[PDB]
Amino acid sequence: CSMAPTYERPAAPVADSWSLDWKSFIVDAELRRLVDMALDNNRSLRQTLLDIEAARAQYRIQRADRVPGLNAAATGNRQRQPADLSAGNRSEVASSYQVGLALPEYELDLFGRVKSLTDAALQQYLASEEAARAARIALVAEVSQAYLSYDGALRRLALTRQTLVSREYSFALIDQRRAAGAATALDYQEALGLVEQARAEQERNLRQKQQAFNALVLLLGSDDAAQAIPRSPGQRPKLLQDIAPGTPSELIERRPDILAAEHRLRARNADIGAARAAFFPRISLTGSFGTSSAEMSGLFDGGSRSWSFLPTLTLPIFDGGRNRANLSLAEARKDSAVAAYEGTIQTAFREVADALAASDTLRREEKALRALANSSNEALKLAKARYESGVDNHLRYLDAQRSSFLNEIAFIDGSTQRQIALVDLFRALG
Amino acid sequence: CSMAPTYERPAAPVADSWSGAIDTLDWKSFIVDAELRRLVDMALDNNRSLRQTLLDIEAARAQYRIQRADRVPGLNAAATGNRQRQPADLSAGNRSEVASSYQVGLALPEYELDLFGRVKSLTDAALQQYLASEEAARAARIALVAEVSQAYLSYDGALRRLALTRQTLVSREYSFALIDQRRAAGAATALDYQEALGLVEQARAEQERNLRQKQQAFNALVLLLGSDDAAQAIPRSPGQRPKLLQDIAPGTPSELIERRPDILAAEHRLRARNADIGAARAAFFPRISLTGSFGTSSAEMSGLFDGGSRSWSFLPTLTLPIFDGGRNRANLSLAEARKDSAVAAYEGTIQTAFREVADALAASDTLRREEKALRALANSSNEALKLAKARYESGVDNHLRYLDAQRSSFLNEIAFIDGSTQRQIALVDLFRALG
Amino acid sequence: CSMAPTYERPAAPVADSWSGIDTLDWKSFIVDAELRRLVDMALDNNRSLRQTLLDIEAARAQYRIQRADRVPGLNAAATGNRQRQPADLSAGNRSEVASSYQVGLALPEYELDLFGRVKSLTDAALQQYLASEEAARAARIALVAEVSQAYLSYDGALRRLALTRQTLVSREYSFALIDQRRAAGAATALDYQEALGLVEQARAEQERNLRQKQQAFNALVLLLGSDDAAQAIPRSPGQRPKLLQDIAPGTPSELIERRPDILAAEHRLRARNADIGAARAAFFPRISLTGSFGTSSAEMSGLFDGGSRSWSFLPTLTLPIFDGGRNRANLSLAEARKDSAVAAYEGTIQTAFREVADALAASDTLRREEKALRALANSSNEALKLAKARYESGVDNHLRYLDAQRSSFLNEIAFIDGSTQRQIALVDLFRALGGGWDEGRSLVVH
Repeated sequence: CSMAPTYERPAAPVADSWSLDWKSFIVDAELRRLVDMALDNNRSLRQTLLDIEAARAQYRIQRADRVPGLNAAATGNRQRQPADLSAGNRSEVASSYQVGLALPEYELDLFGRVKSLTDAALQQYLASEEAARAARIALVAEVSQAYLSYDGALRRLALTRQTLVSREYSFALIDQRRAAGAATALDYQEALGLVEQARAEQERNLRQKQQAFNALVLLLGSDDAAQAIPRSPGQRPKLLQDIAPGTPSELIERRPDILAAEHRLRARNADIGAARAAFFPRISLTGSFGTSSAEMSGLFDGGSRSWSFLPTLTLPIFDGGRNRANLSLAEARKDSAVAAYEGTIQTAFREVADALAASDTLRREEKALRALANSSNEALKLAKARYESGVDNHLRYLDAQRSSFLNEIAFIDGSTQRQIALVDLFRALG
Repeated sequence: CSMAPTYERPAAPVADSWSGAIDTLDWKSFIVDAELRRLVDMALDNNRSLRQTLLDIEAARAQYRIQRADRVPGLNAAATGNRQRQPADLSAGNRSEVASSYQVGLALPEYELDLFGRVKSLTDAALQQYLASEEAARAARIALVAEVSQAYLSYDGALRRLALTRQTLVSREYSFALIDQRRAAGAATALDYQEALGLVEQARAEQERNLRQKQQAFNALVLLLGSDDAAQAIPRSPGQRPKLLQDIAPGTPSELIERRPDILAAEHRLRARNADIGAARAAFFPRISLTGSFGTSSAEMSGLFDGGSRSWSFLPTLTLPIFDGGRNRANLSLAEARKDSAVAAYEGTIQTAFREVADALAASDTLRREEKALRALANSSNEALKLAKARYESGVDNHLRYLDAQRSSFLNEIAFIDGSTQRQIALVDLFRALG
Repeated sequence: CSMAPTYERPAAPVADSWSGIDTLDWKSFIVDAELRRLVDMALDNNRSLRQTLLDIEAARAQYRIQRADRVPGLNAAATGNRQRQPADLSAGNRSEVASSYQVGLALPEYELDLFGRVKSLTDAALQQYLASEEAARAARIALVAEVSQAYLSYDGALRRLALTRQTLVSREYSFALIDQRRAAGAATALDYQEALGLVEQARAEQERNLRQKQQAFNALVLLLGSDDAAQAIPRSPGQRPKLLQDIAPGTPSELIERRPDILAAEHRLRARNADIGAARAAFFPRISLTGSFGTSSAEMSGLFDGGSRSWSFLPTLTLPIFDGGRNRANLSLAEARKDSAVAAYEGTIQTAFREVADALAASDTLRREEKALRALANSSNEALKLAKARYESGVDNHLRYLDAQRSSFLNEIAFIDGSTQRQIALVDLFRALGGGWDEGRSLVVH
């Protein structure tokens, strides 16, 4: 028999609608190379891989209880008792030695208490493997995001460097106009403030670059992970621009997070089955089988055979209210596993909805960012010539140089924000 | 005879009052917005994080009942058989004897008589942990009331910014069409068209930003509500700005000590450790263990229920340790160290509550003044843009004044929404911090 | 005789250098006398530190508990047993009600660890408390750093406030000139609105700076964790730089030996190497012995009497031929757990490398960024004076003056932010490095 209830999956509390391989997804040959390195060597994932080895050993520990064992023991008992207590009526020293095999307390499994406990340890083992899958998904997504940011930094640094040489050469022209006398002093300072902006932004971009590089070196986790990353990155898109979201129902059966959570609920359901079997009578066997003697010299002799066999049944009648508390505790734990499962679904529903809302917005933004960057860069060139001729003051040209630079960086930003939100979608689906 | 120390509440390590510029009110009294109350009620009834915290109250009660069950004697029905081959030298018969012994009846598992208050201490400890969980749930409740209000205002802000960004986009494209017709004729220069073009392209990108924000804020607000019926519950119209009471009197910190759940839970977790000392104390003293059986027994099975076959056993056992390996002392050291850690915790949560209320107080009077400044700033920019258009229509001034005046009128109007939003979120933070 | 394998330090999983502290302690590192006083104050009365210190005294106790199991105990005891039995079961062949009593010293359940399982469990608990020490060293260094940062943020906010107020008063004077000119008809209504805008920007900025100051203050009060901490925080900026600007990082091989995080993990690893020795010891047989000494009698009166002296002595040996695969599974679990601790030890060093790396990169780039930001600041301030003269002549429209005022104020804030952020990066570097040699022995006070 087994008192564990029948497991029914709780109805997905999310709405029915929203408003596949990692190598297949990650097209870039080097990024995929990097993810393979990280997947092989990342130490946080390695801990989660050894978590499942522990969880397997716990099931193996519980499985051991279902089978009866066999132990070779030797037990001497020597004691001086009073005259008063013994049948002899004169105070005596009694000795008794035993050797041979013995059966440690073995539970007959009529109500499936141990069966149920062994089942729970399986479900947490399986929930550990689903957690290791979730971490694997999370690692690949984190390695990619860190490569996209590293790339995005290098695009900013390259832009800033071409912006710096432009403003440095453009400043040299304004300096010698004042040395002549033709240049305003305000114009000279406004051109200087431009050059320093570029130097300060280059420092910011060098920081972002190397902090992204270090984060990558960590996530790879090799001693040679600094060598493995290319200093000059391939500028082609690294991932599939479009992914179909699918039904939320498919997500529930697909995503490791969900599978880890349902398996926890199954373990908790098995736990109920153990609480129920405690109310029912426990039966157990103890056994000893070997050779008993009165002296050390009489144990390796003929006809010294001896055995003990002890079956015992026991049924709790009165507790302090313990078994019903154990039942109430296992049920509360189960109800939490259900709420956990429901909440884990609802979360995953929100994480993909966010990734879709982002991806829809970011495709539509990046077109506005490019066209503004082109509108700014042409307005820069018109305003350049308007100052350079001498029609308008330096301010318009100055303001256009700021706007050009801001808009061109803000594009590099929103392009990288589009590709990262794409991998966030691949993670959130699973 | 409970050996737990007499519990005195640790003195509060915070200021006797709050620095710079009624708190008996209900959260429904605090939240004037009837829509927001409906959303928060739905969150209260359906959220899963709160559900999980309420359910480990249920766990904590059961754990108390398992310790409370240890206090009272129990009774098992039992049936035990024993068979054994005893050899001649140990046996009374002087020949190899096989003896069986089947017995059946009621039995008493090892019962500890609580003279020294050991088990009562453990039971008081488990009770206190249950009362802590009760307060931990009252906290989780308040946390979620705040999180819903913060999420709903953040969402209300995101659509209110979207609403200005689209109206600005329309007037943006309309003013570009006028410069497009002027440039098509050949009067207006290539730059005045290009500057108006880029600026329309910029306002396109900002609308997308605000769209994503409201969608992400919608999603986060849906999860909080945690219901299948959630998307229907949320308004797409922005409610009237006074969604909560603007004026609250925080009172002293000493009033906060008795009100705020986090603290009261931490106090109960302290009381739990005072008890645990009483258990470690009592373990030094003797332990009186009682077992007993009662019913029938025999050598053969058929004569179990037989006349004059009554067989019982009554075993009291007393044990007191002279020496171990300093374990009982090591166990009292542990319990005293954990008591102290609970005092530090209790005090550490009060200090933390202090910071939180103090931040909320500072934020709320700075954002009041900042809001007035930002509203006045945006209005000067808005009228400065009116005057920059007059200068452009007259032709007396360049496009660049008219460009700066609409960038800065747009940024200042965005910043005012952010500033108005941030203030009322701080009133929620002040409600959250006071408990 | 402990059968656990010989402990060997895992080779460092990162390169031998950083692409381009022993002597330095926190009191040497922090130059400002006022900040030193703040750090001292938090170290005494910080409650999160206090908790991690009491976690050591708890871990010591649990080491003392496992030690206890290693030596034999002895205890006094009084055992009564009254029992009825029928004739068919009694050896006397009659309705017998026999009683017995015992009083005296009992030795319970002592285990001779010939194969050494209990010593290994004692080693595990020893290392756990040695990790608990290192853990609190980290938490203390982290406290130093956190108070330092919170003060540096506090300092910075007072500077932004000072500027904002200076800026603000200039804007109030400038506007009063234009309010008069627009009253006279000498300035345009658009110039008057722009000037009013400038005033409000700085007014709103004042309020932002005040919150920033007060929240950083409230954080400091918390970290100090004292009733009288608020009085101990300086109300005015520290005149000069408050830390040493140039810290030499040393190798990563040195960081392994110094940094608390790494050593905490190392002790935990060594604790799991012991738990393997305990699982290996489970395969060999368990020798348990029990004994008694005292007086026993049939009736309660006869207890303490001549010829009542009774003793008990029973040693058991227990070897399992079959388990259920449990002793194998325990060993597999002990190997798994040890392997996770080794990976944790590696991951800690790797994570320390990233934090150090990020911190030097931050320090060096912010050095140069600050110089550039200083150069940009006073460029925009000189151009402010020129644009002011150019506007006041009537030569230019207001926009050039207005834009210079905006740019100067925004660049001067940006310098304060950048400068304070460099100092916060110097603190982040100190933490990531993890202090000099054996920075703290506040931990071992018992």
